[PDB]
Amino acid sequence: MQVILLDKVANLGSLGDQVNVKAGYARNFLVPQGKAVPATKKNIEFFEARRAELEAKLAEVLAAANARAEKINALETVTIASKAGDEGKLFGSIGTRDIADAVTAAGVEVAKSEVRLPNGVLRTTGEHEVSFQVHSEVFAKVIVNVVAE
Amino acid sequence: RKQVSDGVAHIHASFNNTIVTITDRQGNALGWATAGGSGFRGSRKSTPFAAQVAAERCADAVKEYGIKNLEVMVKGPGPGRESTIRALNAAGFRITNITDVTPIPHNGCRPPKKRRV
Amino acid sequence: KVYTIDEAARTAKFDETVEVHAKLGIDPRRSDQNVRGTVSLPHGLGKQVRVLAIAKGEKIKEAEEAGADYVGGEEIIQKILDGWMDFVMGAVGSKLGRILGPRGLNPKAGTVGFNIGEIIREIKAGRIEFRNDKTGAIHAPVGKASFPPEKLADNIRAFIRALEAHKPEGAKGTFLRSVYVTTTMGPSVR
Amino acid sequence: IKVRENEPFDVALRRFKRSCEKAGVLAEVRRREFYEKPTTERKRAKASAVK
Amino acid sequence: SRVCQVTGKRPVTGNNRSHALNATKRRFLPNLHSHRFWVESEKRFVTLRVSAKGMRVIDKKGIDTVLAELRARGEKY
RNA sequence: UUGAGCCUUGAUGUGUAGGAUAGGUGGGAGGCUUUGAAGUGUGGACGCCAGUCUGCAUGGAGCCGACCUUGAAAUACCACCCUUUAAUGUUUGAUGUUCUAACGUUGACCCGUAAUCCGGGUUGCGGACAGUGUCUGGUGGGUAGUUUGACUGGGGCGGUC
RNA sequence: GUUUAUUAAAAACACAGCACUGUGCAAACACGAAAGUGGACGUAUACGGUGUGACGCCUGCCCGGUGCCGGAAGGUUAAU
Ligand SMILES: [Mg+2]
Ligand SMILES: [Mg+2]
Ligand SMILES: [Mg+2]
Ligand SMILES: [Mg+2]
Ligand SMILES: [Mg+2]
Ligand SMILES: [Mg+2]
Ligand SMILES: [Mg+2]
Ligand SMILES: [Mg+2]
Repeated sequence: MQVILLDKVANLGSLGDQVNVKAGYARNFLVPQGKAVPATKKNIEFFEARRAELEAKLAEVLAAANARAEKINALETVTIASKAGDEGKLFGSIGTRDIADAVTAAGVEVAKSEVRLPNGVLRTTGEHEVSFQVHSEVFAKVIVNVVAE
Repeated sequence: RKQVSDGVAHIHASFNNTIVTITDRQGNALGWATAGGSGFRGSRKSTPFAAQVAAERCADAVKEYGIKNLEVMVKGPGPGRESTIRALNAAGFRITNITDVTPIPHNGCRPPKKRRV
Repeated sequence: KVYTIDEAARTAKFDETVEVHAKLGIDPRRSDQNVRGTVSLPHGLGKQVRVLAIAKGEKIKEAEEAGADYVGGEEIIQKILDGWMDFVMGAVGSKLGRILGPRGLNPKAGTVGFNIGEIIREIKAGRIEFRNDKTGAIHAPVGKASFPPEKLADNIRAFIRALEAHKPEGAKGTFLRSVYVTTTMGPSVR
Repeated sequence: IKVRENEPFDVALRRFKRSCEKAGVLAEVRRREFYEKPTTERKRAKASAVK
Repeated sequence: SRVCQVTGKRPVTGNNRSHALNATKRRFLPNLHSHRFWVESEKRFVTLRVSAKGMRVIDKKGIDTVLAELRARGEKY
């Protein structure tokens, strides 16, 4: 038969292709342990609706889990009111829920665990930098400036 | 194909004919030759000569794994029992250690009868 | 390629040394290996011969200019008969055989002509172009082909030299053209 | 039976073979059984070997 | 009795025509085989005595529609 | 990955007048190898142990052709390759190796069940074999239906048609 | 011992014994389109088929033919 697959399936499958398999394999193994299904045409278009949706649509929505950072370099500077000891060296210090909570709390809304201040993370005043995370490949840089007020 | 260099030349010398077999240490047959195989039949093959010329042929057949030094195991009576080890020394051979392996029952099987000739 | 990459000879000095060595069927029954008369090959090629025909004492002043360089004489029928290192070709027809001037005892040279009115006729071109190719051992067609002077222009033989496919034996598959020599080797298909 | 015979000499040097096997116990076993007739045979190996 | 529960195929009679055209009444049995089928919609194996053609029908219509026919004519399975 | 179709990358031959182990005819009066050779020395090796070959190598700078014979002349070079072999393939089955999940279980167990049937379940053992359907070659007096002539000084034999 | 109830009681059949030969058990084999069942609640010191016929002394030669058994390379050879 033809049959269209479900899971990845070894030396033939893919995850949602239209392979062609010996019926002995389809009945008796694949379809029963629902790893595939009869290509009843009714189905093959059940799959064409499933060829437009999740893919074409929700990847220009991860073009929004990405263009969040088109507003990461268009400000590129938050200040933290953290002072300085005996020579312009932070009396404060700012981490991730300091650089995600002092990022969210404006027009820059990020998820608190989306702010990589590799440690410096942090131990002095003035300008620093950080690695802001929204996508797996597209993060983005800013500039942070712990203001000694 | 394959290679050795350290070997063993087995010989089966027996009144009617003598047979040379050349194998490695772990006796896995590298090359053989027989007194009949060469020519001579009848008396002919049952001769030290005919055994020399088998001992020889055998070299041009086991030189095909470039053997250098090899022990010698001598079984049975009859010619070719020593004339073979001569044609071997010469053939182009370091000839390591010689041993005689002719079997000797502590009197077991009744041997054949007769030979009212 | 679809025909041949006639650009298949890019060192000897003059790669004309090419041959027509095609394939034919088998002898499962009754068939033979023959060639017609001087197969010319639709291509000037560029071959000036020394064609040897057996005319007489009149065909020496016009039976020698027509793609050749001479003709055997009347005194030299057996007065050229005293050596093996001394001596196309020919043998006139109608009612004339030539075993008294080519017979018993290892060379082939049949095609010359047969005219009862001329030695060089008003329209008779086609002799001195290409050789023969009868029976051999495992097939036939051996001879010559194009040259180092053409391009795909000596592939005039490709459509009227490979097209010499006359009835194949029976249990066979005659069809495969090949040539070349003095550089590499090969052939396309049929 | 066995000969090492290390370095210098391509001579066989196996005269040990004429010290036991070979036509020894091998001409012996080669043929006619015997059975009691060796008795007679060895009664000449001593009817001689007396002098 | 040698019947395919899908198609109804059962033995039919006919002839064995020899080379001399002698007819001898024979039968043609169907290619029956009892076979266990996974019904997903029943978390259960339903085994049908089926002809090979039978199977091919089940592979196309689908065991649910097919059992659904048996059910619809009290052919209990 | 074994026995067959077949196709690129290569071998190869003691009939006489003879420098000498001529496959049949064909291109043929100069290619080439310093992209580093003739044969000395051992390597795989076909074997009529008569001789051939080269990846490699020690090598290190020319050999020859119509020459005079022979029904057929160049190991000068090239190939369509026959005497018959040999090295990958292509897939394809094929012999093959497992697997388990169809299928067998006339092992064990559980439930319906106070049941040597049957069904379902669990397990163990097999396993795409076995078995069965259709088709098909062989075998098949086991069964079956028949045939096995007429003339004839009765019939049969013989003979005849 | 058996047998032709009703023209044959026998030298015929059986018989212990013997030999071949099949059968590893879901046995061969047999009754059964089949399920099921005999064989057997047995298991090769068993079970089936075949012949011979206590016992004593013995049972030679022949494998061309016909049967059967084994064989795998060739040849021939079905559906496909
Ligand atoms: Mg009958
Ligand atoms: Mg009558
Ligand atoms: Mg009585
Ligand atoms: Mg009575
Ligand atoms: Mg009476
Ligand atoms: Mg019995
Ligand atoms: Mg009797
Ligand atoms: Mg007898």
